[PDB]
Amino acid sequence: PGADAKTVQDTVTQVIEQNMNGIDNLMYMSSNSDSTGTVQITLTFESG
Amino acid sequence: MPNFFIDRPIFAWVIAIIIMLAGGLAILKLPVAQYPTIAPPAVTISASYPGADAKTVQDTVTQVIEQNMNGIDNLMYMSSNSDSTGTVQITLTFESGTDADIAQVQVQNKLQLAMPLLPQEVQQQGVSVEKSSSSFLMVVGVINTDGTMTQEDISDYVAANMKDAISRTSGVGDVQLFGSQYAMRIWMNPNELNKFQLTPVDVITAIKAQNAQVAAGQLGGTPPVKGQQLNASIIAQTRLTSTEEFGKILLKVNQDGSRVLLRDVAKIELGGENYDIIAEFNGQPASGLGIKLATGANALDTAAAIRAELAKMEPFFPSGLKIVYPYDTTPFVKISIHEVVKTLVEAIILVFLVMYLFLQNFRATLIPTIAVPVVLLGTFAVLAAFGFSINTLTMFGMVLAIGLLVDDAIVVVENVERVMAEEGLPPKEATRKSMGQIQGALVGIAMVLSAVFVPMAFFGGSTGAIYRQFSITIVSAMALSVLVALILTPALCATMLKPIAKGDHGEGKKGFFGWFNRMFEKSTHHYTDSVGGILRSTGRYLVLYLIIVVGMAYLFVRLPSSFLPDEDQGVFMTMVQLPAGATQERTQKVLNEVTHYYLTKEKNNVESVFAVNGFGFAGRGQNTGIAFVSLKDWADRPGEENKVEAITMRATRAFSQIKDAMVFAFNLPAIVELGTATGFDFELIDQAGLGHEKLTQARNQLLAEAAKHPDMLTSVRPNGLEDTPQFKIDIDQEKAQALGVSINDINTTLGAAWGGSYVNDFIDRGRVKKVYVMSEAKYRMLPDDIGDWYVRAADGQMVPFSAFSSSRWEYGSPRLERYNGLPSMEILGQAAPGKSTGEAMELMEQLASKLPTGVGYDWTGMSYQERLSGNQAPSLYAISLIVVFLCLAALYESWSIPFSVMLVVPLGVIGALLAATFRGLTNDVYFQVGLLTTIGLSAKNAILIVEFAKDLMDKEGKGLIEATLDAVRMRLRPILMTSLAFILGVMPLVISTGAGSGAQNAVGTGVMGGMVTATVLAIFFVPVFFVVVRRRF
Amino acid sequence: GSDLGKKLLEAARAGRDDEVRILMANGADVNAADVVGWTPLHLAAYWGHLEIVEVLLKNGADVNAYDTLGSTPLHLAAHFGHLEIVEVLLKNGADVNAKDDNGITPLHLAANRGHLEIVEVLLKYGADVNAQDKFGKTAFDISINNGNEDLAEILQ
Ligand SMILES: COc1cccc2c1C(=O)c1c(O)c3c(c(O)c1C2=O)C[C@@](O)(C(=O)CO)C[C@@H]3O[C@H]1C[C@H](N)[C@H](O)[C@H](C)O1
Ligand SMILES: CCCCCCCCCCCCO[C@@H]1O[C@H](CO)[C@@H](O[C@H]2O[C@H](CO)[C@@H](O)[C@H](O)[C@H]2O)[C@H](O)[C@H]1O
Ligand SMILES: CCCCCCCCCCCCO[C@@H]1O[C@H](CO)[C@@H](O[C@H]2O[C@H](CO)[C@@H](O)[C@H](O)[C@H]2O)[C@H](O)[C@H]1O
Ligand SMILES: CCCCCCCCCCCCO[C@H]1O[C@H](CO)[C@@H](O[C@H]2O[C@H](CO)[C@@H](O)[C@H](O)[C@H]2O)[C@H](O)[C@H]1O
Ligand SMILES: CCCCCCCCCCCC
Ligand SMILES: CCCCCCCCCC
Ligand SMILES: CCCCCC
Repeated sequence: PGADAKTVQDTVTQVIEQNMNGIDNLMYMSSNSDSTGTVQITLTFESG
Repeated sequence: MPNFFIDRPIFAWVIAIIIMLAGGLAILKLPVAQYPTIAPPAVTISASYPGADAKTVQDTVTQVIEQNMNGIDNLMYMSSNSDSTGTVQITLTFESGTDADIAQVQVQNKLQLAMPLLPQEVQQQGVSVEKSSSSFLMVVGVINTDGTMTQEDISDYVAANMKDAISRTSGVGDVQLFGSQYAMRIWMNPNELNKFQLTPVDVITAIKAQNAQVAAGQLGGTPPVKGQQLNASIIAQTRLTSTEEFGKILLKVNQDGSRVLLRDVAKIELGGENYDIIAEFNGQPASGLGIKLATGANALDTAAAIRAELAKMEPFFPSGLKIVYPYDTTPFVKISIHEVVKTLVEAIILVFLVMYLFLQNFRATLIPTIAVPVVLLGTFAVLAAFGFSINTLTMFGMVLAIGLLVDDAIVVVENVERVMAEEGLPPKEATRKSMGQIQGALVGIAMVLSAVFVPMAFFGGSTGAIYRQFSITIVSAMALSVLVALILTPALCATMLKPIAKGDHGEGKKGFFGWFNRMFEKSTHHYTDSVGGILRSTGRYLVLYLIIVVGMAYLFVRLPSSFLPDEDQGVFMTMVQLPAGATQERTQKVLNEVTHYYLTKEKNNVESVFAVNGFGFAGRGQNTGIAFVSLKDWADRPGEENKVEAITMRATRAFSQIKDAMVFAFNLPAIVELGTATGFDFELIDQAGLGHEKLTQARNQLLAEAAKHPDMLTSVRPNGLEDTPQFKIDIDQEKAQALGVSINDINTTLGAAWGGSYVNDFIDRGRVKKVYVMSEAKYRMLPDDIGDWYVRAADGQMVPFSAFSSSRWEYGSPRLERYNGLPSMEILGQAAPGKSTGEAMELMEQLASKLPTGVGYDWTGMSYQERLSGNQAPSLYAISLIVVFLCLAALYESWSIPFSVMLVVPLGVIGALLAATFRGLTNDVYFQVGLLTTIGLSAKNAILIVEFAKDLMDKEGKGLIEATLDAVRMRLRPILMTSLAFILGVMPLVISTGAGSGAQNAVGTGVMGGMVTATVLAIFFVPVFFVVVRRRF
Repeated sequence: GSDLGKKLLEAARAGRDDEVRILMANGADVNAADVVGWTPLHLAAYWGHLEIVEVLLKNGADVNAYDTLGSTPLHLAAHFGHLEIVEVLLKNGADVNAKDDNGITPLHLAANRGHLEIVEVLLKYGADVNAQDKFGKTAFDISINNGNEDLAEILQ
C-alpha cells in the first residue's frame, strides 16, 4: 500500500522472482508491478 | 511364436526397429545424474535469532515450532539443534514414498500458524522451510586475486550480478550463496553515545524513522471534484540508498544548535550480514555458489550451461575477480558413462571374436551383434517409461546384465549351428527344430530369473531404493532378452545362416581353424570321458560339494559388508577442531597451516584448498573449520601414491603433530545418507523432565559402559558439543527501578551492542538489503567492556551497566539437541570387527536399560531402518527360492528334478567369495547384485543341460547316464563360449585403476570369480546333481 | 597452560579420579587456569567431584584461587549445593567471607539457592551474616525476598 511501481518491484517483485527458480514444468513467468503498490506474478506450466 | 516369426522375418525386423527407435528416443531424453534419489524425503526448518544463545533459541523458538508439528502426514521422526550461534534447525523425515512437495507444504503450513508465537526478532528474520539435500551438482568459487575485494565485497558482487542468472540457467534446481549480499553496517561507539547522552535505543529509533517508505496518496484521486484536470500519485519518504545518507541520519540537536549525526557515534559501511565464516581459496578471499540439479534434468547439459552462463559474465567482472571450480561431479560422471559404453561395446566385440573362433563364419557372428543392441536400446525405453535416470547404479545394472544378454544370443545361434552339423538340416528347418528344443526352457528361464531379481526390488528404506535400481534394470533387460530370443534371433538364424553338411565339424579345415576344431572335438571327448568316470563315483563328489558349501558359509561370514566403495572423486575434506572456546583467529592459524601443507608438500597433486573457518558439521562456532581440498586431474596423478586414500593418510599422519587441534583428512562417501555399515546412530532421551545436566550424566554413564565392551562396540561417542563457560549477567530490577532505568532500554542496549540487531531494510543500487546495528568490535570483547555501556534514565542521567548489574562465570550448552520433541543426545558408534550392527545395537540397548530413571533411547537414521527395513532379507529370498522351485517344477513337470538345478547356486558363489576375499574387497551391493547375475547365469546353464537330458530320456527312450552324457556333450560349447566372452569382457573392470575404479572393481572381481568357478564346477557337478536326484526319486 | 595442565583441567571437570591420580604423580600443574581463571579446583568444586577436590588440596592446590570475576571454589561449591566439598574447602583454609567482584559471598549464594545445611556450615566457620553485596543486600534480605521462611529464621 502506498508504494510506487519501482519501489514495489525492487522490494517485492524481484524478491519473489529470484525464488521462483527450479520449479517443475515451468514454461514461462510474467509479472507486473504497478503504482497502486500491486504486484502480480504469473507462472505458466507445461500442458498436462 | 518363434515358429511364427521364423516365417515372418519382416514382422520380426519391424518389432526390432520399433524397439530401437523407442530406445534411441529414450537415450536422447533420459535424465543423467551421478545417483538417483535414495534417502527418504526430509524437510528442514531453519531460523536465526541474532545474538541468542542455545537455550534462548531452544526455549523461545525450537520448542514452540516443535509443539506445532502436528497433523502432518507420514512423519517418521523429527530432530532438532538449537545453538549459540543463534540458529535452530529442525529436520522432519518422512516415510519413503511420501510426496516431498506435500510433506514440505504441510510443514510450512503448520509453521505459518506458529509464527505469531515466535519472538518479534525471529518473525522479522523469517523461518525457512526447505527440502533437504546433501548433493551439489557443483560448487563455483568466486575469488579476488588482486587484493581489492574482501569476501563480503565478493559475495555482494555474486548476489547482485551472478546468482540470479545461474538460478535461471537450464537444469538448475537451486543455488546457494556462500556469504550474503551487503548489509548496511552501523558500528556503535559507546564513548560517543555517552558523550551525547544517547543509547543504541535512540540509534535504532532514528534509523526506523529516517530510513522508511511512507504512503501518501494521489492528487485528483477518486472520488474527485468534477472538472479535475489532473490525477497524479504523490511520492513521499522513500528508503535510504547509501552509507552517506545513513551517516547523516539526525540523532540529536544540542542547545548551542550543534547537530549529532549517526556518523558522530558510529562507523558506517557496507559489510556482511554476519561474520561467523571466513572463506579462503588458496589463501585468497572467496565466496561462491552451491548448485543443485533440478529434478529430471541432465547433469552434463546443466554443467555446460552453467559454464556458458559464467563465461558470458566474465567481460563485466571487476579487476581481480576470477571463477574457480573446486567441486564438479560432471567430469567424474562423464567417465562413468564412457567407461560403461566402452564395456558394452568391447563385450559385443568379444562375443564377435568368440562366435567367430568357435563358429567360423561371419553370418553367425552378425546375429548377436544385432540382437544385443536391440535388447539394450529396448532396456533404455523401459527404464525411461519407469521414470528412471541414467545414473551410476542403472549403468552398472546393465553391465551386470551383460552375461545374461550375451548368453541368450549365443545360446540360440550355437544351438542352430549344432543341429545343422548333426543332421544336415537346412537353416530354416534347423532353426525350427532348434527353437523347439530350447523355447520352453527360455520361458522357464525368464520366470526363474524374475523370481531371483524382482524380490530385491522389495527391500525397504534407502538400501531398498538402491537395490530397486539394479532389480528393475536387470529384470527389464533380461525380459527383453528373452523376447528378442523368441522373436528376432530365430528369424535372423533362419534367413542369415548358411547350410552345414551333416557330420561337418570343420576338422578337415586347413590352418589354424582345422586345428582348433580337431583340438576342440577331442577335448569334448576327454570332457565326456571325465564326466563318465565322475558318474561312477558320485559319492565323493557329494562330499566335495558339502566341502564347497561349507567353505562358502565360512568365507561369507568373514567377508565384511559395506554399502558402496569410496572413489577418488578428485576432492576430499579435512576437519579442523580446536578446543572449546577457541577463537576464530586461533582456528585460522591452523587452517593456514593445513593449507600450507597441501600447497607445499602435496603441490604435485593439489589444485586448491578451500578453507572455511567457522563451519562445522556437528557444530558451528569460532573453534571449528573445514579445509576442502580439490585435486589435479586424475591423469596427472599417476600411481596409488597420488590417489585420495594415500594423500589422505599422509595428510592425517602429518597433522597428528599439530598441538591443540584435532585435524584430519578423509575421502568422501559415495552417498552421505547411508553412513557406514557397522555404523549405528543412537538417541538418548530425557523422558521425564530431567534437564540438561542429568541427561549429560546419563550420557557419560552410558559412554563409560560402552567403552568397557571394545569387543563389540568401537568409537562410541557423542555427535554433539560439550558444555562451555558462559558469562551470566543479572540485572538488578530494584536498582534499575530506583535509578529510573527501563528494562527494555537495558536489554536492547546490551543485545544491540553485543549481539547486534536487525533494524530494517534499505535499497542498495536497486536491491533491498538489511541494516544492522552492533558495537564496534573493541567495545564488546571483554567483561570490562560491559561497564563502558551507558543507559539513559528517565531523568536524563546516563547510567553505566555496572551500576545495575552483577556477573559470574558458569557452564552452559552451546548446542542443545531434541529428538521427537524431547531433549536428547545423539550417540554414534560402530560394531567391532566381526560383529554385526544388530549385535552392537542389542548391547547398546542392554547398556541403556541400566541408566538412571527417566532416561530412554531410540534409534534414528540408518539404525532406524535397520530396526525395520532390514528384517526382510530372509523372507524375500525364501519367496524367491520357492517361486524358482515352482517355475522349475512346471518347466519339468516334476517336484524333484528342480533340485538338480538349484544345487548349482553355491558353485558360482564360492568363486565370487574367493576373489573378493583375496582382493581384499567387501560384501557390498555391487558384489551382491553380481552374485545374483552369476547365480542367474549358472542356473540358466543347468536348466538347459537338465532340459536336454530329460528330453532325451522322455523322447528317445535313453538311459539316465546316456542322456546325461549326451546333454552335457551338447551344452559344453555354448557354455564355454559365453564364459570366455563374459569373463574377458569383465576383466577390464577388475584391473581398472583411477576414476570409478572402486565401483568397477566391486562389480568385476566378484563376477569374474563367480563365473570361473560356476563354469568349471557346473560342467562337472550338474550332471552329478541330475543323476543323483533322479536316482533318489 | 601446559600439556598436563590442560589434561588436569579436563580430568577434574569430568570427575575422572584415576586420571587425576596419575596426573598428580606426574606433576600436572594444580594451578593451571583456563581463560576465565578457573583452576582444576574450581572445576571440581563446580561439578561436585569430592574425591578430586580432596586430592587437589593434598597436592598444594590454592584453596582460595579466584577467577577473572573474583569468584572462588567455595563460592561455586556453596552455590551449587555441594555440602561436603564446602566442608572440605573450609577445613583447608577456604576464606569463608571471600567477596567476588560483585561483593557477593558464599553465604549470599547458598542463601539465594536455599541451601540450608551449607548456610549453617558457613556460619559455623565464621561467615559474616551482615556482609553486603554491591547492592547493599545481605543473606537475610535475600531470604525474605525469596520468601524462604526457614532460612530467614536461621539468619534471625
Ligand atoms: C559461506 O561460507 C561457505 C563457504 C564454503 C562452503 C560453505 C559455506 C557456508 O556458509 C555453508 C552453509 O552456511 C550451510 C551449508 C553449507 O554446505 C555451506 C558450505 O558448504 C549446508 C547446510 O545445510 C548446513 O550446514 C546445515 O547443517 C546449510 C548451511 O547454511 C544455511 C544457509 C542456507 N541458505 C539455508 O537457508 C540454511 C539456513 O542453512
Ligand atoms: C573349460 C574348463 C576346463 C578345465 C578343467 C580342468 C580339469 C580339472 C578337473 C577334472 C575332473 C575329472 O576327474 C575325473 O574323476 C573320475 C573319478 O572321480 C575319474 O574316473 C576314474 O577314477 C574314478 C575313481 O578314482 C573311477 O571310479 C573311474 O571309474 C575312473 O575311470 C576320471 O578319470 C577323471 O577324469
Ligand atoms: C514370478 C515373479 C516374481 C515374484 C516375486 C514376489 C515378490 C513380492 C514381495 C513380497 C514381500 C514384501 O516384504 C514383506 O516384508 C515383511 C517384513 O518386513 C513381511 O512380513 C513377514 O515377514 C517377516 C520376515 O522378515 C516375518 O517377520 C513375518 O513373516 C512377517 O513379519 C511380509 O510378509 C513381506 O511380504
Ligand atoms: C561439497 C562436498 C560435500 C560432501 C559432504 C560430506 C559429508 C560428510 C561430513 C561429516 C562427517 C564428519 O566425519 C566423518 O566424515 C567421513 C564421512 O563422510 C568419515 O569417513 C568415513 O567414510 C569415508 C568415505 O566413504 C571413508 O573413507 C572412511 O573410511 C570413513 O571413516 C569420517 O571417518 C568421519 O570422521
Ligand atoms: C511341450 C511342452 C512345452 C513346455 C512349455 C514349458 C513352459 C514352462 C513355463 C514355466 C512357467 C512357470
Ligand atoms: C535402423 C534400421 C535397421 C533396419 C534393418 C532392416 C534390414 C531388413 C533386411 C530384410
Ligand atoms: C546425453 C547422452 C548420454 C548418452 C549416455 C548413454
